[PDB]
Amino acid sequence: SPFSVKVGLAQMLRGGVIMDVVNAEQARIAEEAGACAVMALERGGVARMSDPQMIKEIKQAVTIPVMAKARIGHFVEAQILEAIGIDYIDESEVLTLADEDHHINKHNFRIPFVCGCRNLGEALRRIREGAAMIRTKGEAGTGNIIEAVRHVRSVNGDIRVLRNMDDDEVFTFAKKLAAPYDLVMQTKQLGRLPVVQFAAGGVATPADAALMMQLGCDGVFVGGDPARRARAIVQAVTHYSDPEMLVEVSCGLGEA
Amino acid sequence: SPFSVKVGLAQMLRGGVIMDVVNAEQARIAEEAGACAVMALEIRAQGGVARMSDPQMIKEIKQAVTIPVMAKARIGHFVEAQILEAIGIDYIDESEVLTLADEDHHINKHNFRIPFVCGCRNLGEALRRIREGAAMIRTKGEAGTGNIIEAVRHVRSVNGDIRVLRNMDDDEVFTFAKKLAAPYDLVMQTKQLGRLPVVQFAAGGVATPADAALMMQLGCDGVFVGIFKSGDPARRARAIVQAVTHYSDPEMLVEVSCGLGEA
Amino acid sequence: SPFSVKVGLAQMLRGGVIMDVVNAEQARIAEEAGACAVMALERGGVARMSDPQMIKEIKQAVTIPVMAKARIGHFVEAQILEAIGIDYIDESEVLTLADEDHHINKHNFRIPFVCGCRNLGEALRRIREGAAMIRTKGEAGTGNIIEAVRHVRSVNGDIRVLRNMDDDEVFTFAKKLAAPYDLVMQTKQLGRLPVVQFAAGGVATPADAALMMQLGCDGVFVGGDPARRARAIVQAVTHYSDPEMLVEVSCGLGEA
Amino acid sequence: SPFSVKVGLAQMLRGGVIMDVVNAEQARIAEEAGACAVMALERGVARMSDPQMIKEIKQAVTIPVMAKARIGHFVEAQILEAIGIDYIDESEVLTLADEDHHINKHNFRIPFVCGCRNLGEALRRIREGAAMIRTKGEAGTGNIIEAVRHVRSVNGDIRVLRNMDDDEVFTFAKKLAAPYDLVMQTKQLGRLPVVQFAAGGVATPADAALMMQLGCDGVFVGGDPARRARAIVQAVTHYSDPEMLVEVSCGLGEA
Amino acid sequence: PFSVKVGLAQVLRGGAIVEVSSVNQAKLAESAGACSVIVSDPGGVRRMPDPVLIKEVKRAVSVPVMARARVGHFVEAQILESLAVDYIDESEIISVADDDHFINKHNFRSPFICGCRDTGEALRRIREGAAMIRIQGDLTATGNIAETVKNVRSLMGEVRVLNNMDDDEVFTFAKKISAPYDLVAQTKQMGRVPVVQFASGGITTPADAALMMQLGCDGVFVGPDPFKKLRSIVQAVQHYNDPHVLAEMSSGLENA
Repeated sequence: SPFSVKVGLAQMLRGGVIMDVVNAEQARIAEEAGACAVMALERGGVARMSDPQMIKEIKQAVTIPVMAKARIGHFVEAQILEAIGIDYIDESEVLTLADEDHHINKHNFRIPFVCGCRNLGEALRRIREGAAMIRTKGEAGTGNIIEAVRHVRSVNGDIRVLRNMDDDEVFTFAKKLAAPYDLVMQTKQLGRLPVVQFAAGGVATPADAALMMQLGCDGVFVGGDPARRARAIVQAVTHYSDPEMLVEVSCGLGEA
Repeated sequence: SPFSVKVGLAQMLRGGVIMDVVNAEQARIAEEAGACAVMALEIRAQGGVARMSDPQMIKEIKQAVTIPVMAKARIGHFVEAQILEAIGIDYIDESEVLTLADEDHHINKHNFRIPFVCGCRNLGEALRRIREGAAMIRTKGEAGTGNIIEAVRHVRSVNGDIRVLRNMDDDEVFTFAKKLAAPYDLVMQTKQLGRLPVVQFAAGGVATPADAALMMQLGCDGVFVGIFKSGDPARRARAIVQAVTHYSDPEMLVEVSCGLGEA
Repeated sequence: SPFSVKVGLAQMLRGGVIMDVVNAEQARIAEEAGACAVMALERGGVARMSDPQMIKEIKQAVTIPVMAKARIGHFVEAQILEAIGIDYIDESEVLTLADEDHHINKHNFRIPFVCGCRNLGEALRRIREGAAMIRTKGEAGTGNIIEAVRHVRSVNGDIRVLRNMDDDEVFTFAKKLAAPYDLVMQTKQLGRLPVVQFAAGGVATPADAALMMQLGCDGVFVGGDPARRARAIVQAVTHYSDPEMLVEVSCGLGEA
Repeated sequence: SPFSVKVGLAQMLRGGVIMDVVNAEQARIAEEAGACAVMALERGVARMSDPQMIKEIKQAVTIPVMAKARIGHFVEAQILEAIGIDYIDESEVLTLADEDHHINKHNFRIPFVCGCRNLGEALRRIREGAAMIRTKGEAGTGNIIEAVRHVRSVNGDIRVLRNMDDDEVFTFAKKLAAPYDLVMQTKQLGRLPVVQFAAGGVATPADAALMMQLGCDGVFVGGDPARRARAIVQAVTHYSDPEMLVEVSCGLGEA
Repeated sequence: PFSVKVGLAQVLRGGAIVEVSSVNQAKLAESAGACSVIVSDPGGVRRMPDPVLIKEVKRAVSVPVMARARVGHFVEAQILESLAVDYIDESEIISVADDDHFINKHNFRSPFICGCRDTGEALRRIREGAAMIRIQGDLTATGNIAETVKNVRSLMGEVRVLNNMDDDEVFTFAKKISAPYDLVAQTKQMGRVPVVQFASGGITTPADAALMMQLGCDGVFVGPDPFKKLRSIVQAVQHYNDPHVLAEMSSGLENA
């Protein structure tokens, strides 16, 4: 099935770190430091999809997958991103919401989508709409991971509750989550999220990143010395259960 | 048990003054004035997010002094803790003066070989931190104000309920544990023992020798201090130390409080 | 009894004026103008006991009794003041409260204490704790006596109510005041406060001071030309029922 | 001390059962079962009992005789004293006569009993002159639950007071709304400075022994009356002997 | 010795316990295969039953005999333990004698059963010394199993959530249900409540009894033609997974 293929496309990002970039320079610095992928964006004000010009320049400057953001519900922005060869589309709430009541119908695309979530029900709804990859979003641009921890714990928590639940109670549970029953049972069977799950929001230090991995995330997004901090976080994700290593890459990192 | 051992380790801090330091020089002054230990960190008046401090500056401090060296790890940030343990600090302070990292869960401190200090405001909160593996407790008032009023409230709160618990009808303790929301076993252990089953320091707003001595007279085993935010740090630090060691001696307290400079 | 002796110590302040001082200079100016005693203090921010250094310098510069402030509930600050020879300790709410639920146990000291109050119940509670002298406090540092008038009237009012009350109703009255019954009856017998009672808060002019005396106060605290204003207020307290005199000392006093 | 003498007159009851009675018959039956004293009353508004019915009971028994006065009705008390009664119960079970004041009991020679629900109320009644306290519960229900609450309240607060930091006792007195002196005296003694009975809903031998095991010096009590009375008396005398409690509770009859 | 009482109560697994009021009812219940009988005499105040009646029931049957004490009435319990009962049910069906404290059950040699409505409540009763829990629905004789089902499911479901929980989250969980952390861990490690758990309240038919068993209970309490209904309920509990058996036993049950 086309969906299972998109899901498979996102699995090759596991154990990786995705970095925001706004120019070709950053993209290289990001790829140089071992980022699994880069996220193209040009940055109050209304935040929209970035100019295809700058997206094309970044997709040309690196050999790793290139992602870009489309406003929530802005399916035409998504069509434009798909037409320009982008590897992943991030229907992202850190952009200015374009539709308050509906997300993009993501099945109608060939490109795999990333969607944010704060809890399990929200993750499953996004997945049912076509999301091939979930990122549990804390807060944006604060450097505080507390919200991400909440959400990661929330999603993983409910998954564990689901795994061991009496089968006859899953119906009511699906209702309470307001999530599709099929996907709820599928999540019960797998004992995890049916798609890749990253963490995003406030990851500011190597320790932050490794914490997300130790909590269960398949990877992380990141929004003094960048080239140094970048490698440190990459290393953190790869060796998230190696304290000695975590000490070494955090040592003399600089102002965060 | 390895928990009995960590608890024992902290016994050595009794009668001590722990001092915050942001560099080497300070850690040397803190030891020179007789601090029983230093607490390394790189908040209220500034903002931003306050996290674990950079290992580099922790390593430098641990090299500058011979007294135990502490460091703060954000609440719930067990990876910050792992990093501190790896660096070879003596104690980790899972500290609520840093930016909370997990709003619903504290670090599982048993999973560590290094002893933990946790803050508290009342008895239940202390007993919960201890069950989580905290080997040392500090009843925190308010941070960075220089006002001791909240520390006094918390010290009296904890000690007060401990006295209530000590003389309580045995059949009523279950309900007391519920109301405290604290493990019954630890409550009975506190009852039989007549005090916190671990070392208990005062912290928050301790600005003068009289403050420090006051905490000791209220029944604390020692105090934390934030000293360098005053006129002459060395003299003041020395005075607070002397105050803790001679807390029940007004003559000495008058001696060390004399000509201290702007607090 | 040691308490009756402390009470006696405070009686030698009757008909007098106590003045705040922050240096040896002021202390002399205050004693020169005929102050019965001086109050040593070094002044937002947290307000604490003053440095013994400056307290010692003031106790040396004058031959009149020297008072100093301890934060409410800060019994160690009080121990320090007692050890340095201070004549009176003012457990004062104009300093930063150190304990919200308990005052110093004043019996445990040899030095006589002054405590503030806003009504009778509060005065009696302070006295039961060991207070040897009461000051009915209005507000601090405003120059407005309205609050002091309220409190002086409140205390004196209830005392009068108490004096003539049916004996069988005093129990309930003690409850309503939340004050110790013994002291309530003792206050009934004496027909006044069992200790010296001064007024404090906003006393800014000779007329203010004489008004307090005419209301019943045993004296006053005071927090253009100071040496002139000081003598005027002293004279006001001594001759509080002599209008001609009050006119003379208020005449051309200056900005208050 | 005239008060200390009154307090003493009450201790002599420590370990007994006081039973309400409405005639010479009941009073005799109650004395036969072993009551340490009887409480005379006739049962709308409820008042002091008729001086005649009280005298009839005073002559028909050898144990102390108590009688109820309405809260605040100091003249009813004066009358009871003039009748030569042994104890006056300024009782909330009767129709409250003064909602704001209790009798000034220091103006009487006879010893007074007053009810209470917590420590403050107890200490306030004592300061007014009460020489004996009955921690009341629920009256006329046969349900012991409220009496247990108040006994636990009083005893619990006493224990808290016993171990409290001296410097904190002032504030504690304020919160109790109780005389500070009487509070420090209670802290020094480790108990109420007067005899303390339980009353309200005590319906079975088990109820009575429970009250004693909770720390009460005795109890008030309001099928086969004679049988139950003896059983309750025995329960109080042997409150920590399960075999006894079983024995006197067996075949008790509808309570 | 607590482990001894918990062991004893196990012999009850797979049984039905019947409320009896006479030796006649106790005999029937026994012949019908009741694993035990709970003795009681019956608005008004409901207390411990007459020790005489209890002795007759104990003498009139061989199966273990239970009796009720009011909540917190430890003296009533002393009596029951003195008369040699096999189990004491500290029962909320009777009039509570203490609203703030339960009987301290570790002071007795007799095993205790207590009621509960959720896991927290169960764990608190157990730490107090209950050797057996009954998951109580309606306290009234309503014949409605609705609340019983609610409380059984709440119990079972929390145990299942606990079983799978991230260990680091168990502390907060213990705080939330106000249960002793150490019993919570024990419950987690064992994947079940550390003592026998029976259903009680509103069980009126064989179908009701079998449902409680299929919901995971260890047995049931039960409060026209009584003998027939009794044996049917016993059989229902003994063969709770067998529909044909259940149909047989329900056939011609006069009226419940």
